[PDB]
Amino acid sequence: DCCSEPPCILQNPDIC
Repeated sequence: DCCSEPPCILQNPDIC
């Protein structure tokens, strides 16, 4: 998921 996936956390903190 976003919060367990470094690129997502950094690009889209909202999605996290």
